Parts: sequence; C-alpha cells; structure tokens
Amino acid sequence: QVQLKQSGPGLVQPSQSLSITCTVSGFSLTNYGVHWVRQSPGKGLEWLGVIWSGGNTDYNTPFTSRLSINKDNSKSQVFFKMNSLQSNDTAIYYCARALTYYDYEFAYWGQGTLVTVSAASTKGPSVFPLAPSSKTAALGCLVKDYFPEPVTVSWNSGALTSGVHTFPAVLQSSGLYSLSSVVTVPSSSLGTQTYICNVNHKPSNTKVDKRVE
Amino acid sequence: DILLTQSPVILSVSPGERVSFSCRASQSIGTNIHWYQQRTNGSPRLLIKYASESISGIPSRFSGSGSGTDFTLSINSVESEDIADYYCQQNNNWPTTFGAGTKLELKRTVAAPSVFIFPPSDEQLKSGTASVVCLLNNFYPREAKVQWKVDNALQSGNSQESVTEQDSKDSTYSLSSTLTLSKADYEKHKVYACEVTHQGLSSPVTKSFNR
Amino acid sequence: EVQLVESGGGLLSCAASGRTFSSYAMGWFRQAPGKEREFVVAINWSSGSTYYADSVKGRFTISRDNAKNTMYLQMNSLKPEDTAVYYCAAGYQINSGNYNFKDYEYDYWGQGTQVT
Amino acid sequence: KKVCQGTSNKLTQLGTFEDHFLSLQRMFNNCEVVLGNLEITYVQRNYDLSFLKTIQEVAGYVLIALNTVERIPLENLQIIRGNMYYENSYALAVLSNYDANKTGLKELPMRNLQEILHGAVRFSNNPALCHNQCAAGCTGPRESDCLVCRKFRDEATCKDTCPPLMLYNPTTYQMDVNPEGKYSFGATCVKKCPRNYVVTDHGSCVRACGADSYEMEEDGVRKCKKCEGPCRKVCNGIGIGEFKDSLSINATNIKHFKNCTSISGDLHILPVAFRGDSFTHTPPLDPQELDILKTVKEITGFLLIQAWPENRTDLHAFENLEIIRGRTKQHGQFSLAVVSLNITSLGLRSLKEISDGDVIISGNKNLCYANTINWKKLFGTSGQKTKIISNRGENSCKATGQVCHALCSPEGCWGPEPRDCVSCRNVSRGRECVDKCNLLEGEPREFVENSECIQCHPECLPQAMNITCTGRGPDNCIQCAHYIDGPHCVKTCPAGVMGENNTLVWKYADAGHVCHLCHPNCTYGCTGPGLEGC
Ligand SMILES: *[C@@H]1O[C@H](CO)[C@@H](O[C@@H]2O[C@H](CO)[C@@H](O)[C@H](O)[C@H]2NC(C)=O)[C@H](O)[C@H]1NC(C)=O
Ligand SMILES: *[C@@H]1O[C@H](CO)[C@@H](O[C@@H]2O[C@H](CO)[C@@H](O)[C@H](O)[C@H]2NC(C)=O)[C@H](O)[C@H]1NC(C)=O
Ligand SMILES: *[C@@H]1O[C@H](CO)[C@@H](O)[C@H](O)[C@H]1NC(C)=O
Ligand SMILES: *[C@@H]1O[C@H](CO)[C@@H](O)[C@H](O)[C@H]1NC(C)=O
Ligand SMILES: *[C@@H]1O[C@H](CO)[C@@H](O)[C@H](O)[C@H]1NC(C)=O
Ligand SMILES: *[C@@H]1O[C@H](CO)[C@@H](O)[C@H](O)[C@H]1NC(C)=O
Repeated sequence: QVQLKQSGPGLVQPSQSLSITCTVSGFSLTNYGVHWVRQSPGKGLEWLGVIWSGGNTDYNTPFTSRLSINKDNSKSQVFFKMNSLQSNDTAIYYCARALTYYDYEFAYWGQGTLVTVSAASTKGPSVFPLAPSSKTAALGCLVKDYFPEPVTVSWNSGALTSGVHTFPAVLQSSGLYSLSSVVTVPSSSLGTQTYICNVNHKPSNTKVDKRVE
Repeated sequence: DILLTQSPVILSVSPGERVSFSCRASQSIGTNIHWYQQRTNGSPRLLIKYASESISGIPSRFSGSGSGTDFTLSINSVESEDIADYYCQQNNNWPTTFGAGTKLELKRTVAAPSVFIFPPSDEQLKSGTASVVCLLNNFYPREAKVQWKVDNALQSGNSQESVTEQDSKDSTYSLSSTLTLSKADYEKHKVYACEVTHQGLSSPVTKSFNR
Repeated sequence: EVQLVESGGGLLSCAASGRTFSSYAMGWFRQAPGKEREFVVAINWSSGSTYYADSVKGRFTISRDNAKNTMYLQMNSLKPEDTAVYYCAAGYQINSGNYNFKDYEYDYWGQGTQVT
Repeated sequence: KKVCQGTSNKLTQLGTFEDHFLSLQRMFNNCEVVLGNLEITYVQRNYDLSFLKTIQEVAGYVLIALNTVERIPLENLQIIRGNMYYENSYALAVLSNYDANKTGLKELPMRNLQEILHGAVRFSNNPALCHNQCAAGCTGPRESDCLVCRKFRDEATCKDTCPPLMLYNPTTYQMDVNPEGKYSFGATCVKKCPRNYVVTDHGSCVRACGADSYEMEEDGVRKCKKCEGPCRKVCNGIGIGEFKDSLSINATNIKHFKNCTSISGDLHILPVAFRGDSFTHTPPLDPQELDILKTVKEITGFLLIQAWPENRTDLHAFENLEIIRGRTKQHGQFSLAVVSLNITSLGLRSLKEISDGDVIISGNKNLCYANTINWKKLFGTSGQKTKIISNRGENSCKATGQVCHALCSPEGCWGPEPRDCVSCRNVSRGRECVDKCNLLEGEPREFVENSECIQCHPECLPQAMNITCTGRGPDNCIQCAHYIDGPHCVKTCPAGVMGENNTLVWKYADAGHVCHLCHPNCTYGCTGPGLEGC
C-alpha cells in the first residue's frame, strides 16, 4: 500500500515561514519524486514544485525565490519549506506522487495540511452537549470559540458514523470559529446506549470527550 | 501560458442521467489530459489518465474521450456517490496545470426536514453565554427558511447558519441555525422557538422549549 | 517495425522489411538442444561482404538479394552433426561494418526454423 | 634467416639480474636479424652471452649499458640500420659498462660491423674497453654478389625498393595488380606476409595494425584498413566492471570513457555527479569533462540524464550518438530518459535508431522541438512508445521563433539549425540541409546522388552556365582543368612510375595539355616527342 502522510503546523504568521513534512511509505524516494500542490478555496489547484529522485528540485515560477524542498531517502520523508507567507498563501497544501516514473498523473495524495495565515493566536474550543429532548431522536456537541481551523469530531471513538453530521465551521463576530456535530439515533436508545463526542483540535493540542445524556 | 477551461461550472443531475464534463484547452495537447475527482473534505482522486486510460479501483461508469483541445469526462449512469468537484489536468506544457473544476450536484425527490431544537447546556451558562441550536436534518431542496423567536419576538442578526454538503447516500442536506444571547438576556425570557419553512412542509414547523 | 520472416527448413530464407537497412548486418545463428546458441554465417549489407564460421566454412553459402530485401542461405551437403534450430538475425552497425565481425551486434531475431 | 622481434625497454631492468638475462636469452636465442632494437643491459659477471654470435643484422639501434660481464660476443654483427635512435641521434650507444665492484666490460669484439646505415655513435664511461645499391662489403661487382643490401633485399637481389603491388597500364590508362609485386617484410621483399603477420595500408608486413587502423580480410590475407575516424573502442557502462557499484558518471570514473565508441551497458548522468558524494570520496565533476563522451556512437543499454550543465543548451556530448539498442532499460521500461534539465534542444542530430525501450522526455521547462520528431522512425521494436510531457509549449517556442528550420523536412528537427533536421526538404551537403547543390555555380562544383550533394573531382574544370561533372571520379569530368591521361584529368602527367617489363614509364605534355608517351630510349625523363626529348 502506498501512503503519503504529512505533518506540520498549519498556522503561520504573516512574513513568517511554513514547514510541512511528507512522510512516505510503500515506495522509495530514490525511484520516485514527490510533488507539492496547494488548493486555495478560490484559485483552485496549483502545482508548487517537486523534489526528484536524484535530489534535484524544480519550482513553479511564482515560488522560485521562496521555496525549498529537501528530503531524506533513509528516513523516507520529504521537507517542504516556504517563506514570507502572506494572506493569499492561505490554502490546503498537499504532497503527491505520480502513478508512473517521471510523470504527473497524481494517483497518491497526502491528507493535506490546512495552512492558515494570521497574526491571531491559537485558541482551543469549549465543548457543550446538545442533549436530546423528550418527544428517532437527535443529539450532538457544540464546539465553540476556537482558532484556527480545523477541528476533528467523531462519535463513540469511531464506532458511530451513520447519521452523523459534523457541520462546517462558521466564523463568529469575535473572529473565533464555532461548530456543531449532530447525530440521529432511535429514540429507543437514550437509556440504552451511551453517546460520546470526541473533539480534537491539534493546533491548541486540546482533545476532549464529552458524554451527552 | 496554457488555459484549461471547464464547463459547466455547476452541473445538477438526476440519478441515472448521462454526464459530460467539458475541459477545453487553449492549445492543442493531443491526449496529455488527466481527470480527478474530489469529494468534500477529501483529497483529489485520479479517475482517468491521458484522456481515456482507465485507472484501477475506479468504477466502470467513468470514461474519458477527446483529443487536441476538447476533452470529455463521462459518467454513463450517475449515482449519488458521484457527488464531488471534478478537475482536469494538462501534462503537456511546463508547468502542469489544473482546470477550475465542475461541481456535480444531484437532484432527488422533495424531502422535508426533521426539525430539532437544543437548549443551552448548564455548563455553558456558567461561562456567561447561551447558544441555542436548531437543527434541520436531511432535507431537499437546499432552500429553507428558519425563524428564531423568543416569546414571540422575531430575532434578527443574532443567528448563524451552517449547511452541510450534499449527502453521498440520500443526496439530502442538513442545516444548523444557532441563536446566541447573553446569559442575562436568555434568563429574561421563557419561550424559545425555531420556525422552519420548507417546500416539503404544508405548514411551517415549529419546535420549542420553555426555559 | 523490423520484421524477419523465416521460411525454409525441416527434415532457408529471411525476408527483412521494416526500415532502411543501409548500415545493417544480417546473419544466421543456431541453437542446439543441450547447448548455447552459436554463430553460423553473417553478411554486411553495404558492402555485401561476407563472414562464415569454421564448421560452416565452405560447406555453406550465403547471399543477399537487394531491393527485394531478402537474405538466402544454402545448406547443401548437410550432416547429422549440424541439426539444430535456426534463427536469422539483423542489427545496425556503427559504421556499416569497418570493424571485426565477431564483434557485430544483433538486436532483431527471427522466430525459429527447425532443421533435423 | 632467423628473426626476433627485438626490445625497446631502454635502461629498464627486467627483474633480478638473473631474471633480466633469462628474458634476454629467450628473445635473442638463435636470432640472426633484429627487427627492433638490440638491448643488452644489467648483465652480470660470468654470464654466457655466447648466443649473440648468431646475430647478423640489427634494424633498430643497439644498446649496451650497465654491463659487468667481461665479454659480449657480437663477432658476426655485420650491420646496424638505425631504424630508431636511442637518445638524441645515437644509433649505437655503449654507456657506463661497469660497477662499484671493479669489474666492467673488457671485450666487445665487433669485428664484422662494417657500416652503420643511419645515425652517429656514442661511447663513454667504458674504462676496461661492389654494386650501387649494396652496403657492407661485396663478394662481387654485381648487386646479388653483396654481403648485405642497403635498402631492401629480394631473394639474393639487393634492390633499393621492393616490387610495387600494382603497375601503370599505359593501354587502358588504369592500374593492374602486379604478379611480380611483393610486400615489404623488414628489409626483405616477400611475396606473402609470414605466419601471424599483417599487411599495412601500404606495403609492409607487421604483427600489429596499431592505432588509427583495424584488421580486415582481403583475398584470404588479413590486412590493416584505416579507421574512418576514431577506431572502434568498446567500453563498459555504468553498473558493470570498472563501475560495478557506481551510481553515476562522476569526476572519478569519467576519465576511463576516453576514446570509447560503443558502450556495453547503460549510461547514467545524475545530479550527485555535479554535487560530489563524500560517502564515496567522490569530488564534484566539472561539466567540461563530459566532452569525453563525444566519441560515443552507440549504447547497448539505456541513456539516463537527470542532470546537465545549466549553461549548456543541448546534449552536446552526444552530438555523435547514432543508436541506443535499449537491450537494458530503466525499470525495465526506458531506453532514453531526459528529466528536469535546463536545455533548449535535445541535439541528438546523429540519432538514427532506438531499437527497443520507451522514451521519456519530462520536465525540461525550456525544451523546444522534441515534439517535432516522429519517434516511430527510430523505433525498431513494436509497442515502443514515447512520453513527451511538461516541457516548453510549442506556442511559446513559436513566439521566439524556435521552430524547425525551413530546409528541414516535416519529419522534424533536433534543434533550430539546418544540421538539426531529421531529414532534408531538398538536399544535404554534409550533415547539413540546403536549398540546392552547386551545379551551375559555387565552390566547389558538385553533383546530386540521392538527396545529397557530392563534390566534383578537383580536376574537373568549372563550366560557366553548365555542370562540371557527373560522378566522383576524374573520368566523369567535362573539361580537364589541367592535364589529360586518356579518360583521366590529372594535375601532372605520369612520369617515373613503374610498369610492365620492370620499366619506368614516362610521359610529357602536348600543348593541348594531353599526356603522351615519350620515346623508350628516354628513361630519365623527356619534354617532347622523338629522341630529342632526352
Ligand atoms: C563514482 O565512481 C567511482 C568509481 O566508479 C565509485 O567509487 C567506487 O565506490 C564503490 C562503492 O563505494 C567502491 O566499492 C569502489 O571501490 C569505488 N571505486 C573507486 C575507483 O573509487 C563511486 O561510488 C561513484 N560515485 C557515484 C556517486 O556514483
Ligand atoms: C538555463 O537555460 C536557460 C535557457 O537556455 C538559460 O536562459 C538564458 O540564459 C542566457 C544566458 O546567457 C540569457 O542570455 C538568456 O536571456 C536566457 N534566456 C531567456 C531569459 O529566455 C539560463 O541562463 C540557463 N541557466 C543557467 C543558470 O545557466
Ligand atoms: C499576495 O500575493 C500577491 C501575489 O499573488 C503578492 O503581491 C503578495 O505576495 C501578496 N500581496 C501583498 C503583500 O500586497
Ligand atoms: C585517444 O585517441 C588519441 C588519438 O590520437 C590517442 O592519441 C590517445 O592516446 C587516446 N587516449 C586514450 C586511449 O586514452
Ligand atoms: C558555463 O558557466 C561556466 C561558469 O564557470 C563558464 O565558465 C562557461 O563558460 C559557461 N559555459 C558556456 C558559456 O558555454
Ligand atoms: C525545395 O523543396 C520545396 C518542396 O517541394 C520546393 O517548394 C522548393 O522550390 C525547393 N527548392 C529548390 C529545388 O531549390
């Protein structure tokens, strides 16, 4: 199985620099290059550059001056580095591999790293239960006042997926994000099954489990 | 440089229909075109390589045709699972570049929302704030009206909505509306109501609770 | 593209079509059941110079029909000590020959004509 | 007469004083004539050099140095030709024949050494010391009646030169193969080269053809044909032999590819070569040393270029590469791969075949052309496919006028120059496409032979407002620019060349510049008809 797994902080202050590590598995960096591609919510998918197998690089024109990709074939990982970021550099950054040597049919993609460019401070969420009333029932969690994105939410630690709706974050007037995850469940379950929402917010390193009764 | 133009921008389609995504290239590039699928919160997924060559794991209903400037990605019978953005990619001129995508929406029968309303947790109220959430679960079409009411007083500019993406299985939508009062304002009132208007409802549904 | 059509053997012709065999050199190899494949004859195309193997020397005769693009071989006065499978080969040469034939290179091979 | 090769070791000592003598005997044992040099060195005391009595002649030089032996019996040495010199201009050099043991050379009885044919003599530090074409002495007034010849010999006869291979036929104005002609083996005229010897491109019989020449066969006799350009030198490729655990062509291994023409394997050029690899104690490669590969015309395996001089516009070092057989392939796939280079044109103008394997040209952001080639023409094996991806767009390339030249055929180009065309639109001169051949104007005048201009013979006279020749030969002329020997335009009439009956034929110039036969009586030359010539 071929995998690109990437790790890196996704909050970078203006004029400061972004760093992402793409850790490779299923193939060698000595036989294949690794490409970098970003995706802004407006300006679509954009190819940043490559580190070829021989260690030589190639950067897209608007990134020559501020991009450096290196790697370590032994540790089997790749290091993306881009400098003096600004607001327009806010996007999701991906590492990718092509299906075939020397080519660009990107069949294998990293999970992506959500880079947010802001001077604002990181802030963990508060978690509040949405308890099911007395009247199929619905229940959920309120994930409020966090920054930056993203926050990941699961139910019963993965065991509960059907009927779940984790809503897209909304920007509050405070400039903090707020989000709500809900699930529908047979009313005949409340006093039968315990329901727990697992909220995780990497940038603040806040992991929270709140039971909903 | 070279331009990949994708049309249409959004494409709504009933299940079973035929679908054609167009990607026209400003220069002639033979068959140096790839296609990708990208579902919500997911990474792009290679569908077709070099205009028509199929990729393993991708279902048979996807196919690609064309050469030179005009390229096509085809679905012979659309299913709800196929909801996503679709991008084309050119391999010919340096540097490789992507189209701006086509969004595939899906049509379906009208479906009225299940409405639920949640009060503020007592934990939250301790912190001096009170959020009140109204939920509209699994409905179609997307257009829906939500009125918050506190003791029969229409609220304005103290609520925020969020709509989920179209579901992969039933192709419905879901919506959360969130009213925020101060603890003080919240405690200075009794009735809290969410009035939902939708095409699948004969009369506006209301769900409520008394503090 | 480069096709070598073998036809003529059993209890010998090599029709070579596909490209300009100007600087080429075609010949014949043989392989015995229980041994390696071995040289037998070879012939430069331009000029029509020729090179035989020792055991093949005299007892054989190779020729070239230009324009028709074909390379014939005579197996007159054969013996049980020469029974094997025969492939006709072809290869581009760096300078239309002009170096020792034992160091010629062959890239395209025929299918396999039997000789018992 | 017995013949030994000789030696050219100089003052070098071959092993122990015993090993040196033991190897001196084996060479010069029973030898009568020395083709090379006679080198006697480091001979110890009480060592019998009595086998040197058989030596009758030496062609090269003779050296006698650092000898402590008492006697060196060269009692039969009759001649020293001096084909070579030892140092400066000494054909015979006898130097420092002594030791710190008080025992040097006493007796050097060269009683028969009458003549030294060429070169002076040098003696120092030796404290204990007739016909017309003959040389040494004469046992008669004739040439056969001589001890040793001056120039050559031919069965007793002492000639000044060996009988030519061919003789001018005054009838058909052509040449004929002389049945009295013989090769020049040493100072002898033999009708056939000896066992395990080879004919020169002209005359002699040598064991080794040497450089600038290879060994071909003609009329059952192995000869030495000159190498059209560099001689063929096969060499090992990356991964094999010298480069077993080699990753790329680096500053270390690059030297060994000198004068190589054919690579038995693969060829890798990777960025590590330009960076250097400490982990292998390999320094950076200076790009200029890639020129070494210009001599490469063929590669049995594949060609992989992942790094290249950024200031270099094309694959210059492979401007003479003719074929890639692709017998071995990258990942079992590619025979040619060019990835992420700065180049503008590939520049493989000599490439004519890629027998197998796929081609991948990818990521060369400045690379133009490349898509103009029809690679099908180069492929020999079916299923071969090319991938030309993410290089410079054709349209960008148009905007700067980097397109195949107007003289190129539609088959495409390896670059912008007329010498980069795959094939020509009209005609080629050298490796260059052109508009027309110089038929009725221009220097030189030429003629067409299959889409190619060919220089008329330089003895054809340029005709204003018409052609000047029809074939490569001087017989194909229209008007002879100088003289005429029948159907042959010439720059000088035949005067001095040998012919039938062993008679030197002479010709003079008719005022119409036509070569005619002199009178037989005139044997040393003639400047007109009749006896009055000489
Ligand atoms: C450059 O070439 C040299 C010689 O071909 C390589 O040096 C060899 O390295 C192997 C593995 O370390 C050793 O076993 C040999 O003893 C070395 N030979 C010599 C002559 O030094 C070297 O590895 C090559 N470097 C690269 C980057 O390919
Ligand atoms: C890499 O190659 C490119 C194209 O060959 C070179 O670009 C040209 O460089 C020359 C240098 O004399 C300039 O005169 C031209 O103006 C450049 N072409 C342009 C700007 O279109 C580039 O120089 C090479 N890179 C290096 C480091 O040598
Ligand atoms: C935003 O990006 C643009 C290029 O798209 C560039 O001018 C700069 O990086 C940013 N703009 C500023 C700093 O005004
Ligand atoms: C390369 O060829 C030249 C040709 O004159 C020769 O002089 C030189 O010795 C050769 N170098 C080698 C074999 O390393
Ligand atoms: C390439 O750059 C080097 C830099 O040292 C320079 O010496 C050389 O002349 C350049 N090559 C050219 C101009 O062809
Ligand atoms: C060269 O060939 C082209 C193609 O037919 C032709 O148009 C042109 O006149 C030719 N030029 C000559 C023969 O000088």
